[PDB]
Amino acid sequence: GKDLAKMIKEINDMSNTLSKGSKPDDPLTQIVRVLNGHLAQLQWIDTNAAALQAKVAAAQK
Amino acid sequence: DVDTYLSNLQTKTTLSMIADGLERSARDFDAFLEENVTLEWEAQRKRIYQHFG
Amino acid sequence: TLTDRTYLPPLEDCLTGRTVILSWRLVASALEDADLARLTSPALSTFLRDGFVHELLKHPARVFEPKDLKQEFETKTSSGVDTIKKDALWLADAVAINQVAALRIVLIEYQTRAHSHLVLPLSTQDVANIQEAAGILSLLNPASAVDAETMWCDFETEARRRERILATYLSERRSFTAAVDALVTFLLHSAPGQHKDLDSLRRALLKDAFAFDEDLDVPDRSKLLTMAPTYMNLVEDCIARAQALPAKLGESFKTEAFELDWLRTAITEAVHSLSIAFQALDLDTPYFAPHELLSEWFELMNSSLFLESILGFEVVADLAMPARSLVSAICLKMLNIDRTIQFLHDFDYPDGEEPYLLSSQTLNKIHTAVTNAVNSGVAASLPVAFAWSLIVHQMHLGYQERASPYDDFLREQRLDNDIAPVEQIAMLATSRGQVYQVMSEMALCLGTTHEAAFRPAVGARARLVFQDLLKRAAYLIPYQDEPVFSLLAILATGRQYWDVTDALSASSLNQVYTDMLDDETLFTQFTMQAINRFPYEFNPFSVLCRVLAAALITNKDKADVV
Amino acid sequence: AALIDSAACSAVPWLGTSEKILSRVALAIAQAALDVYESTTTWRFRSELDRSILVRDVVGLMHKLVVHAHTLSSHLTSTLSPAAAHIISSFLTPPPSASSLRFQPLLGTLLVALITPRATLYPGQSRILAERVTSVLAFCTSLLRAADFLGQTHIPLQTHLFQSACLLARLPAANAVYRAPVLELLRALVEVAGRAEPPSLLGYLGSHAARSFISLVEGIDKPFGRVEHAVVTWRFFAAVIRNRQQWMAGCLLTGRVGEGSVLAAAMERLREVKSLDVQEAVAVMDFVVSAQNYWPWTIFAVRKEKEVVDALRGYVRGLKAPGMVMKTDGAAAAAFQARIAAYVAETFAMQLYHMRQMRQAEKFAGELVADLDYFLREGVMVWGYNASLHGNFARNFAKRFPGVEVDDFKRTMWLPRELGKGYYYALEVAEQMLGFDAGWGGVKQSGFRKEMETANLNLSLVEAQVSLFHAWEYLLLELTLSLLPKKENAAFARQVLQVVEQCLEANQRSQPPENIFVVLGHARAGLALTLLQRLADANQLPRDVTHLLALVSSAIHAVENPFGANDLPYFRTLLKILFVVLRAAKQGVAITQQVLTILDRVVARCFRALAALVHTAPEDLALITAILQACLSVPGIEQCQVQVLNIMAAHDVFQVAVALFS
Amino acid sequence: DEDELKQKLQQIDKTLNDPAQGSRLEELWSRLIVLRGYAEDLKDQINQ
Repeated sequence: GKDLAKMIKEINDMSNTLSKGSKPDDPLTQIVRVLNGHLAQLQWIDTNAAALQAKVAAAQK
Repeated sequence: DVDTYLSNLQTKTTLSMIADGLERSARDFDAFLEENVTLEWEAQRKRIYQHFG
Repeated sequence: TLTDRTYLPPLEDCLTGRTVILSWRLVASALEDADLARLTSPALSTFLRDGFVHELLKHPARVFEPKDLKQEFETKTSSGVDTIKKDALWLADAVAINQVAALRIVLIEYQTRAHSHLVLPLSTQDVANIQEAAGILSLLNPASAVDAETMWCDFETEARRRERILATYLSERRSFTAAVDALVTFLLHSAPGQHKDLDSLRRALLKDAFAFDEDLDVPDRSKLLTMAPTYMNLVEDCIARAQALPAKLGESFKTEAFELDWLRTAITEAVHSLSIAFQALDLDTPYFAPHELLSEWFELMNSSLFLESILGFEVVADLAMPARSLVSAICLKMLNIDRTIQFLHDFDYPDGEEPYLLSSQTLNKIHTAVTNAVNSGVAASLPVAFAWSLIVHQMHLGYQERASPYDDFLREQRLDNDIAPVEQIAMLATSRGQVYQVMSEMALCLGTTHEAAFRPAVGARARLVFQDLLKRAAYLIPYQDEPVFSLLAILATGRQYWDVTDALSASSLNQVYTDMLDDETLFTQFTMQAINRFPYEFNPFSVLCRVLAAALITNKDKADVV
Repeated sequence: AALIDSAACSAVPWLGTSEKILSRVALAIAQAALDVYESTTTWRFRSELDRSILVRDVVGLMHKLVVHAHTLSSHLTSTLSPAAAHIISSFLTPPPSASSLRFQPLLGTLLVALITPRATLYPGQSRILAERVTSVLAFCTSLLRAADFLGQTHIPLQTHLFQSACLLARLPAANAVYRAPVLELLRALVEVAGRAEPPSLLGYLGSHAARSFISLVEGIDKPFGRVEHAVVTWRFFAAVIRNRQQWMAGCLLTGRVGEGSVLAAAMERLREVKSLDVQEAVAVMDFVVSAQNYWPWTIFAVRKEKEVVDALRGYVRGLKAPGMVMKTDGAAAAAFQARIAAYVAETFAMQLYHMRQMRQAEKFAGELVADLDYFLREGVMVWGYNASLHGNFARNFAKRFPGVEVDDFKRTMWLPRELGKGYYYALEVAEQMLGFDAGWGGVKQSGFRKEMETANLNLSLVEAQVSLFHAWEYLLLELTLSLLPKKENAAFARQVLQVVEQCLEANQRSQPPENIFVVLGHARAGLALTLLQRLADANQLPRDVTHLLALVSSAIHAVENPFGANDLPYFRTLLKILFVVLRAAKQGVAITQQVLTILDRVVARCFRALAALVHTAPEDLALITAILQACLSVPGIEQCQVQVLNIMAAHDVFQVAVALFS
Repeated sequence: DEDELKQKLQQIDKTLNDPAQGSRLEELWSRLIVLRGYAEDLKDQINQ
């Protein structure tokens, strides 16, 4: 897990530095990150909501 | 510097990225020709403007 | 002005890896395979061209003789060094070797930890993969197999580390012996048509170590002939260590595996010493060796029972058979049955060296040693005993015609009036062709075929003593099928059809063969009789033609004999 | 085995034979050998030496059969083709029921080798076992190469070869002789794993075992320092790094930066290339490039941290590298030096690209541009092909050997072509195939052998020149962007113009063959195209087109006019080149007479051909229109309008233009 | 119930101790380093 985390971190570093590397304190990577967060959370919402929706079909007996 | 370099690095052969210079040149040449032919049309019109007087 | 810089480079290089010390294993491998690149490499070239290595290989006893080099050890270990120094001190305290040799062995083991770890039993996953591949072939040991974690945690322990250090010490001893043996072989019996670099290196090593210059009409063999006692004396310490392990060594390490490894190492060292002695002896074939050395050697063999006490075990047969064969070979060499009979019948002084024939004490010692060996019931003494019996049979008749020093011997042990003991010994040796069978087995283990225990040249030069014994013994015992099959198994060795090549080698290697067509005794008795007994006795003539056609391919002077 | 060896000599005593008879006998022999190889895994021999010799013999026979089939692609290797084909179909895609019966012998051999005790006696058995192991390794390598060839997507033998490498990782520990063959095998397995993520090799080797193997192999033949085992270990390292192996690559490069890693010794060898054998230098540079292109962040970092030792040696090598080294002492070293220079240029270009990405390539590029002398001498110019001696050798071989041709000895690309005397012609086989009759040996080391060796050396030199061409192309392409400011303009423009002139001259001079090397058409035109593009963007040209355009005109005249043929890229790049050239000329009289040839003979002919074909075309017509527009702008035309009215009216282009407009 | 425990343990342990599964990571790392070097180079080139 630790090594995998290290890997992911490095991948993030390479992607972020490659896409932009003359202003790492910029608002773009900011929007990217926050927006990714929102994507993930939205996915969570969608999936779990779908699960609950599925759970209702059981009561439809 | 090395931190950002490793963060923004991509797992791929290096000789392929430098090759992209060829593509970029092929895509710049078009605009360069368009600038040639526009500065040429311009020049022509200018010489006509100096012919009429 | 002979330092150990090239021999023992600074510890900083060995640790950092900038210069891997040329351990004796690599030198032995390069000398055995006769590789051109490795032998001509700068590192090994400088290592061999150094006078320090020459003095060491000319005096192996000094390489392990107990000395007090505390000052040198402290100066080398000063300017992971603590563990290295501790292991070196422990090894120097356990074994009688000097501290410098212990430190060198520890450094070599440190550099060779990868091999020592890879030669260990495999892990469980490896056994599982092998079983999956297999779907006979049961050379594994899954009952004791363990995972890699527990294999590595046990590898870094102290007891296992010391055991590996001792194993590496024994392996390095064997490698040094084999390397010096192969070096002497290549320097004395160098093959022709070799690369210019090899010839130049050989000439340089010779001129630097033994002053043996080929452009001199008479090279200096003194420094090469003085290599026989140097190893005949070390064989004493070898057998002493074989019959008794180090006392200072901890009892926990003295296990069955360690005892077997020590015995095998001692046997290998003794075999290599015997081979080096045989080479240094055959270097000067016609002249006799100093009797002062043969006396001590025969006393040594008498005491040790021809190494049968250490070779008596049944777990060293693979190493005992070749050991016994080489002991018999060196005994027959120092005996010089051919030259001995020539002197007894010619009475002319050779002038090369004084023989043991002028010393009655040496004769008495040899006789009592042969008697003890025959009474002990050992097969290794069959050819040596038979030979000695023949010599006594010629001395008896020499005394009958004169009825001078040998007379003292002949009258000391009551061997003048009666000739019963030697005759009974010869009868027992010839009964059931046991002597011939053991000689054939020795030749097989001392031949050129792939079944031989030594290199092709080693066996080619070792068969000379047996061929001479058969030469001088052929006119005594009549022509018979057993001696013929013996000579056939000797000269041919049982090689295959594809073991014949046109590779030109040194004339020395072809000597053992050409002698069949050089000496009249081996020409009018074996070759002529073999030709006459054809096709009636087909195998002898056939095998003779086969070996002759296989050996005289490049010899244009005798290419049309077959 | 002897029968197969004798049949291999199909260039000849033989009264009473025929191709069909030999083919059938070879097929039967192959079937019998395969049956013996499958049945040997059940017999019980009195000793192991007998089975070892049997396995050695059968493996050597199969290896000699396999190599002989793919070593060449001509009819000479047709007698044993049904046999080699059979053995390959039976050792690459066997049935699933008898798949393990053919693999268990190799596994048992490897087991017996990895658990045989070390002994100083019995050298015969030792050498026999060593030869058996080397034969098994060579056979594995041959099977891997055969599977890589012919387009095999699913190799069932790879699953067993992985578990065999599991043992081959420890096998060298018993004997150092196995260090090179084993590595070769591994290299071939990795190559088959590339053109086919692959099965993780760390799962089969193991952490401890893999680290031990790495610590054993990292030192390249340190106690002796030979060239053969060095090139072998450098090709092995390059192949292991080029593939998707990542754990092993990391453990081999880092060493657990690098303090005891392969690179720590590769730098020690690079800092002495002035005296090191050129043969090993090529392999070292190949390893460096393989570690850079796939793992740049480490190699380039370590080289920058230690550039004080590498840049100086590179500059020394560049300054004292003559161009024409054939005439001086040395004929085969020319190709080696060219390959070394090409690799050095490639590494310099890669590190300059990395620095530019890091914005630290100004000073390094400014210091390196002063070392391009060897490039200006023997770079884009590929005229060192010397087709004269090649044609003479071809004629002499066709006159003495009517049946066998010189092209019949072309390699089938089964093994990576060596940059030596066997780059194209298979000398290792020719030595035993043509040495039966008088003429190959020759007096005083003459005859066809020396000429074939010289031809192979020339081909290797041409390949090294092409590699240097690509490297210098990339280097100059990036430098043109790097050296945008107004400084060192003089030398820069001189070098660019010299490169363009050399390219345009080589485009006219004798061309190399298309079957041996790649077609140069459109390969070296875009180079000068982008060079002139960027130089015009910088506007730093000496308006010296009075002589530069002559070569372009000669090329356009002697190109066979493939306006609409398959060679469309070549025509388009030539048109763009002449466009940029005439534009540079416009920026600058004796020019009008030299540029009216394109307005009279080139533009009109191409326009008429396009109008006739169109009855692809759009872009070509637009390019021709732009060419004419930019060509009518030269100052020398505003006065010769009288003289050009007739040439422009003679072709009646307006009629076809209005027709196409309809 | 020990059998079931060591059964599960053996299953997961067997699943983990595989050549391929263990190899994939190692292959991946180098496979990443390739892109690392390539990207860093292409980045330094277009570092203007």
